[PDB]
Amino acid sequence: LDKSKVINSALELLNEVGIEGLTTRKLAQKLGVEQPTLYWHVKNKRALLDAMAIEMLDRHATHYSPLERESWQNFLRNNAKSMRNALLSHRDGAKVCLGTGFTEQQYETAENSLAFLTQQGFSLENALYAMQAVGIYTLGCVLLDQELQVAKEERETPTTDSMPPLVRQAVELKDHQGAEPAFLFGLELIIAGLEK
Amino acid sequence: SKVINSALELLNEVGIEGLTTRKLAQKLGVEQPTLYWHVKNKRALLDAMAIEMLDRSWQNFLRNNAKSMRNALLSHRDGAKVCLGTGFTEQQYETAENSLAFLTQQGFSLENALYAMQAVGIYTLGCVLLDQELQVAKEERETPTTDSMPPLVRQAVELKDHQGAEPAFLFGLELIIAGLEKQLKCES
Ligand SMILES: CCOc1nc(NC)nc(NC(=O)NS(=O)(=O)c2ccccc2C(=O)OC)n1
Ligand SMILES: CCOc1nc(NC)nc(NC(=O)NS(=O)(=O)c2ccccc2C(=O)OC)n1
Repeated sequence: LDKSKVINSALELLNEVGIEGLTTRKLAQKLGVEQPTLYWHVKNKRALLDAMAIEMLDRHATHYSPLERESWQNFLRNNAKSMRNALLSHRDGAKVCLGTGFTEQQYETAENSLAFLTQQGFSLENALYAMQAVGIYTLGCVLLDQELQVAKEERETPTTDSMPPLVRQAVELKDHQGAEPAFLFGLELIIAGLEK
Repeated sequence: SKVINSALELLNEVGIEGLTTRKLAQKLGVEQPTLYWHVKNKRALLDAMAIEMLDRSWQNFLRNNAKSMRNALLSHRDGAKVCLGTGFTEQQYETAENSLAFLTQQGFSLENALYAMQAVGIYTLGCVLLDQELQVAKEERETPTTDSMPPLVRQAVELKDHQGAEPAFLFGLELIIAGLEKQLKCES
């Protein structure tokens, strides 16, 4: 068994049953092998999520060097949008990818993101803090979105006379404008802050 | 109310995924049916815990709200996961209107009041989710050896593992507040 098959199968299985439902019983069933073969090539669930995480992110990343022109603003801006699509590409993607940024498998990506940023003048400390901020905001909005959809089912439909006025004008607004304008609004905030 | 204080300590004992109304009653003593009168399901339970956690110059308003949210979510296990997406639940109508009210007072459009509060909120929440996740996961993951890291990684990881989290949080926090000063000063 090659690592590649193990992980593509784990992803198909992630869509089917979710991060919580991802057992070694089921992954083996899918790969058509006995479980000791699987424990031969993956230990704990955490090693599996780490490899899924970088595959997920890899699929959505451009495999070119940057343009040579590019500004740090655009580089952060596409990085953010690329990450968003990766997180939205699979059930529970955000839950998978949280905390993977400085695992072994993203040492390559992180070195290149740090390099570019210092390339364009960021001290090492501002690059770290810039990437992390942009990283977690993106992952956060995707988590929040998942939740609002799952939660609206488990709570009584709300009455719009019981709201105060500004809160009504506001509920309606979020509902109507959807998910993405919020995300891009925050991403533009962080980048403007960075211009300094 | 003592319903809730109880629920809070069951959280720290057993974490959000072990928190069930079965286990709450079993621990309260009462039977299930006495408890539904207080709390209908696991969601409403969470909704009621969330205000308990959070209760207990426009720039400085956003900053203190932020720091205050953070302290609340860090006070209890999976605090961040309890509170996510509770901002416009019934129990928070009062807090919200207030913040929306005061923010429009100072020449924020309501539309930007909303995207202001909500950006600061999901970033603060996310920092705490992140912190809470790195703790659990360092149990499950091999010691990273620094000679297997590339150079700029080594620097960044040394730094992080020395300066802690608050700096990272406050820095991002300032990039938002700073970017809002620059959004208000590009409309009026
Ligand atoms: C050594 C402590 O510093 C540390 N260690 C780890 N893992 C050991 N992970 C992080 N950060 C993140 O994983 N952040 S993240 O928002 O959730 C993210 C997810 C996916 C891809 C990138 C990021 C990201 O933005 O990476 C900055 N930080
Ligand atoms: C029109 C539905 O929109 C909607 N509805 C709900 N509940 C119905 N909650 C949200 N947002 C959040 O809960 N965001 S939050 O980051 O997790 C947060 C947590 C705790 C306290 C505040 C916030 C926050 O900053 O609220 C602005 N949004």
